[PDB]
Amino acid sequence: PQYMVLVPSLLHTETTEKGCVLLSYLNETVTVSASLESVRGNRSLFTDLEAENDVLHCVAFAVPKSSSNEEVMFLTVQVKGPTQEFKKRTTVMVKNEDSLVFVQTDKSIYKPGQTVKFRVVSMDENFHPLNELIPLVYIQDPKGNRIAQWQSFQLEGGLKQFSFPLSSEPFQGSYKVVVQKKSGGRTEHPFTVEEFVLPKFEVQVTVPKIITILEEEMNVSVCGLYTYGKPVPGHVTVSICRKYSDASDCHGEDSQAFCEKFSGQLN
Amino acid sequence: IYVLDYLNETQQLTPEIKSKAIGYLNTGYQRQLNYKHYDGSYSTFGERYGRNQGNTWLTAFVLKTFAQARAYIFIDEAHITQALIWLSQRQKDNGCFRSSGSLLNNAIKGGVEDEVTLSAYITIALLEIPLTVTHPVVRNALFCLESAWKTAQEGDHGSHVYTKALLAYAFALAGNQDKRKEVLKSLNEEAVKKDNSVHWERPQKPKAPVGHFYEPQAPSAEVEMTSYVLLAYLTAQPAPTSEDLTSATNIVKWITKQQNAQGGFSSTQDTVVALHALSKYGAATFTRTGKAAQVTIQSSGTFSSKFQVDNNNRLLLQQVSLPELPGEYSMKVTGEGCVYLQTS
Amino acid sequence: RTITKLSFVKVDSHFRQGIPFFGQVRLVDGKGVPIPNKVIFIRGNEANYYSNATTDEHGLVQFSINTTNVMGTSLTVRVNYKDRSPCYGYQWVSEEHEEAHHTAYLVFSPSKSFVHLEPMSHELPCGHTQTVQAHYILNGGTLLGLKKLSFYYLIMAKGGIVRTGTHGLLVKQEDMKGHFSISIPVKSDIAPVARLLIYAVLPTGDVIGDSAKYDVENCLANKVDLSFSPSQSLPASHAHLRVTAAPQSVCALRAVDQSVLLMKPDAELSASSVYNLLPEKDLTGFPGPLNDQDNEDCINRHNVYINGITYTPVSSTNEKDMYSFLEDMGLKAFTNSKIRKPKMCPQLQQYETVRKYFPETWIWDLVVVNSAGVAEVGVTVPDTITEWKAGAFCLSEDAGLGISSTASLR
Amino acid sequence: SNATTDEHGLVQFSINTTNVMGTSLTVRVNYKDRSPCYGYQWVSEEHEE
Amino acid sequence: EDCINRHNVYINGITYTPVSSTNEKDMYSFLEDMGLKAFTNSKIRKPKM
Ligand SMILES: *[C@@H]1O[C@H](CO)[C@@H](O[C@@H]2O[C@H](CO)[C@@H](O[C@@H]3O[C@H](CO[C@H]4O[C@H](CO)[C@@H](O)[C@H](O)[C@@H]4O)[C@@H](O)[C@H](O)[C@@H]3O)[C@H](O)[C@H]2NC(C)=O)[C@H](O)[C@H]1NC(C)=O
Ligand SMILES: *[C@@H]1O[C@H](CO)[C@@H](O[C@@H]2O[C@H](CO)[C@@H](O[C@@H]3O[C@H](CO)[C@@H](O)[C@H](O)[C@@H]3O)[C@H](O)[C@H]2NC(C)=O)[C@H](O)[C@H]1NC(C)=O
Ligand SMILES: *[C@@H]1O[C@H](CO)[C@@H](O[C@@H]2O[C@H](CO)[C@@H](O[C@@H]3O[C@H](CO)[C@@H](O)[C@H](O)[C@@H]3O)[C@H](O)[C@H]2NC(C)=O)[C@H](O)[C@H]1NC(C)=O
Ligand SMILES: *[C@@H]1O[C@H](CO)[C@@H](O)[C@H](O)[C@H]1NC(C)=O
Ligand SMILES: *[C@@H]1O[C@H](CO)[C@@H](O)[C@H](O)[C@H]1NC(C)=O
Ligand SMILES: *[C@@H]1O[C@H](CO)[C@@H](O)[C@H](O)[C@H]1NC(C)=O
Repeated sequence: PQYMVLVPSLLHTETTEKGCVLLSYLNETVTVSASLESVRGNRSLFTDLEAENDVLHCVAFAVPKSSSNEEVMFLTVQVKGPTQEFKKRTTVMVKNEDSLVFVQTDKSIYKPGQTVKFRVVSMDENFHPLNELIPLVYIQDPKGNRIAQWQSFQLEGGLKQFSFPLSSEPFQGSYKVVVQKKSGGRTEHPFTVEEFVLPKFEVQVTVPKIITILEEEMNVSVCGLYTYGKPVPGHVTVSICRKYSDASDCHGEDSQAFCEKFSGQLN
Repeated sequence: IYVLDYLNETQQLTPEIKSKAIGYLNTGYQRQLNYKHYDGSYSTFGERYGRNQGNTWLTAFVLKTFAQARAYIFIDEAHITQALIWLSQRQKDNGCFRSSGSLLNNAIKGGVEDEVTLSAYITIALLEIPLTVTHPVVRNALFCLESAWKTAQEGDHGSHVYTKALLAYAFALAGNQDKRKEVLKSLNEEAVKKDNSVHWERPQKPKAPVGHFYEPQAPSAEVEMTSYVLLAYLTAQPAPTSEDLTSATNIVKWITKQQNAQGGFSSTQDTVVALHALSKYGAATFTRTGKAAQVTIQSSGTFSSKFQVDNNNRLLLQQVSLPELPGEYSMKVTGEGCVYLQTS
Repeated sequence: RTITKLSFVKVDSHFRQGIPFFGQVRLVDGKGVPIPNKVIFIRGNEANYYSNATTDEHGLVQFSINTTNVMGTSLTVRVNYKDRSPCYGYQWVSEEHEEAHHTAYLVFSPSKSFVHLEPMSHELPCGHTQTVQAHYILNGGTLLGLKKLSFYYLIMAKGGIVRTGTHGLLVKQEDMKGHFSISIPVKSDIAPVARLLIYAVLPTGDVIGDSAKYDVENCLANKVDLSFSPSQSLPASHAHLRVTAAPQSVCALRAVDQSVLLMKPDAELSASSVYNLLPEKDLTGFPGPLNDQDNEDCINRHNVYINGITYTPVSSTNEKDMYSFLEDMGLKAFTNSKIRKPKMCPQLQQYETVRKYFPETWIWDLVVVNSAGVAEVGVTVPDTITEWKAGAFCLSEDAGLGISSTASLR
Repeated sequence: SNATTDEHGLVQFSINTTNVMGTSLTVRVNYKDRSPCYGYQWVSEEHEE
Repeated sequence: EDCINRHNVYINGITYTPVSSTNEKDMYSFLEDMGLKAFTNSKIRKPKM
């Protein structure tokens, strides 16, 4: 009595999930049904496969979203033997496959004073487009509130683009946008909003994040340019310091075990 | 929770025992979580014992009572979710699983450790489904249940009451109408009824040798099984026959006589399931505005009797005798709410 | 705190006894400066195949062990001394080198055979394959056997299976080897962890598999990329970015600067992004609210019960059998045979720097490609001294998703 | 095995030891408890073990 | 002192028994139940690790 039905237990409703059952060494007959006949048998996904020897015929019974959370409809699987009923207990795992979505953006960081412009996507288990509506979507203001909205929008080719404004003084920082589905799949993407200056100086050290015990020569490489093409003919020093010992500054100097000064004229 | 429902169903309750029972429930729930698993599962110990695996009959009980306890007050859905799916994965290819033996007490589970009645506990406890869903896990419990039934009924002995009675109530809350009927009808043949009631018993002279004190290694599980005998009959999503109600009040006369002055019964399983059987017997027979059950006898010898039963004349025994040698006294019952009569 | 941080290059996830796996380990340290060929002492322990070697230039070196051991094989190498010898009595004291502390466990093969497979676990040419190679065996040669056995190769695709492909060849009654021809193509339509699987279609009732997997790095179904009018000075407004995809596909025109993105580069912005932005990809074996089961079998007699050469209660093991090799990919199945180990039921006795540039918008819009490729005009924003990009994207059901990942115009 | 007394009570019972190492034997006409009146502190009869 | 002491018994099979001792009878034990003593280099004294 040889038979083995490789049943993948992970689910994506009404989308491709191929399946085949194993047999070799011909017996009387085996045509097992990996069924889903219920407690009363009303609802099932009865795609029985015959079983013949030393081959495999894989079939994709793709199956629905059932009730509130994913219900398999009272699963049962009977081994189809002609003069045998060798049959006992085993189930399946269960979830509902939304049409899966995301966001891309121009930026997250934005300058108040201009507008915003943004797009959305939705696909399936597989990675091909999908034209299906939404219940709603709305740009979030950080105070537990909603600032933009286009209710029940639908895609054109699996996509859509809007362009929303932004006041020249909002609350500063991350500004969320989320889509939620008729199940409620939340897909979240911010846009940072900060009026940080354009600082009119740059200096950028290179220096060991990792200097370790036995080392011969450290070449801390330092050149930052205030506009990326305009440095000074000048001088620079830098507080390479041996540090990191929690100090009350009782010395009057900070926690340096050493502060070394390998300063040089900027070429 | 079962006595909370039982007291509320009777209608002689109080919102004070209720609210202090909210307190009971929150604290007790939380302390169940003191001993559960980090994955979702449930053992006796849990925290500070990270590496472990929960318990099967235990977790069946906890999902059951999570069902009913949510059924009274608020729970969070993730608990029933993760536990229902725990029992769902407790599933390799085919077999009817057994206890992952880690008990501290063989009596808290009144059963006799066979996967037969364990699995049947799974199918009932996972079909009784109050207001949530019971998706995958429970039907394959019915499947193994049919399997063990084939093994048993193809034989003639499974203690002759216990396993097949659990088959009865399992098929009943499943509704395998011909199949529940076959097994409970075999039980009806295998009768151990009382002089004033009905009840069932394991061999009582068991084939294997027995011990000394309370027959150890064997809870004797009468009020749990006989409840699980009682429980098959009341089940039908519109209604069973009134034969079910007759035998129910028979076996429940036996229930209440088998109770003792403290509370509950000789375990926790029997107590829970007795109280729930009784409660939903009531939930069938009890409704608020339905308190209007009118009555007559009709005997042709100008000797009959009219009666009435309500919510506030709700239970006076009417001790009444008859002059005729034969009893040819034709009943009649109209109105609302069920009644218990006992003639002899 | 530590010095000389070694590695584990291509070592066995786990192994089996009837074949020597090859250990491989590398090193990096300090300036990225493992010596070419500084010697080590390769700790053969309990198999006792101590066989010193040294690195290559990469850190790498290959090395194996002998075969004849219980599951409890402990394996490692050291490169420098062992214990904390110098100036070490203060409790404000520690000094370490890295431990090559590898372990594993052993097939439970009362099936007595298995397959031993080799990796892809590194960078990858896509739209390709290679002659896949493992090592087969057979036991007692074959006890009675057959003329042939089927070896049809399962591949756990997207939490299930997608492809179809078969193998199998003769059985010689009483002689074994370890060679097997197979190959599978790398396309798409796949959870991007490549979970191969293969076994003997056995008549006596057992299966041989494991977590024996590969990689699926960034490669695509639908392709698209670009071509533009050149980097030019101030007034070069009339320009192009000709981009090319499937015949019928809505696609994007996000022609952009890239400095304010050099501040925050493409962190969640990639094809590996759109891969792993999927949910619930491969929830495998025993997920969160998921567990093992009490197989009704039990090895219970009323005492400790080990035969052979020892008094031992049933020797509490912790190793790897085949029911868990059904778990380690993600699928269920059904099987009458003996695949799981004999664990019993217990008895009665025993139980940041902020680097921003000017913000104004340059290009953002959508067109649809044709059978010949649209040549959309990028239009210049002068007074902008920088390197540029077009973070486009295209999509259609006749071709599937696609993306122009990388391009540059200064 | 079930057996009985010869005139001496001898029983030539033989158990095939196709089993394992650490045994724990047993011989009774009764069970693993002082069948009448065991846990009373005031009853003082026993079946020989 | 004659000892075959592996780190563990090396039972590659059903289980990984570590160094797993026993109490089986010996002929050392036949002779000391008997009582007397003897001299050989054969295999009598079990190979206790
Ligand atoms: C990895 O471990 C292996 C096993 O230990 C090493 O294999 C050894 O390789 C050597 C060289 O091929 C073999 O030849 C031996 O060499 C030693 C060297 O001794 C030297 O010093 C003595 C001092 O008296 C001097 O007399 C010799 O002439 C040498 O200059 C000889 O002592 C041996 O007699 C023999 O010729 C060994 O057979 C082999 N095993 C041994 C003994 O280690 C292998 O070298 C290691 N990997 C490396 C780093 O090569
Ligand atoms: C247990 O306690 C509850 C206390 O609420 C008892 O009363 C039950 O309360 C519910 C509240 O919804 C009643 O539902 C009713 O439905 C009708 C028709 O929609 C509506 O007009 C009423 O305003 C009310 O919402 C329910 O009838 C009532 N009895 C039940 C639930 O059977 C309850 O009697 C006690 N018994 C139990 C449930 O154990
Ligand atoms: C550990 O690895 C070695 C290989 O380095 C394995 O030894 C090999 O074992 C096979 C099978 O016994 C040898 O083949 C035959 O050996 C006999 C010895 O008398 C010879 O007469 C035959 O003509 C044939 O060669 C093989 O020679 C041997 N390796 C060598 C020296 O080439 C060994 O099996 C591995 N682990 C263990 C201990 O099993
Ligand atoms: C094949 O398997 C079936 C089902 O268990 C069994 O009844 C039969 O004896 C086996 N042998 C043949 C050749 O039918
Ligand atoms: C199964 O349940 C559905 C629920 O709508 C019902 O319509 C149907 O009649 C039931 N069974 C059948 C197919 O009769
Ligand atoms: C144990 O099994 C053997 C098998 O040949 C049998 O002969 C013997 O009677 C059995 N037990 C004994 C020793 O009586």
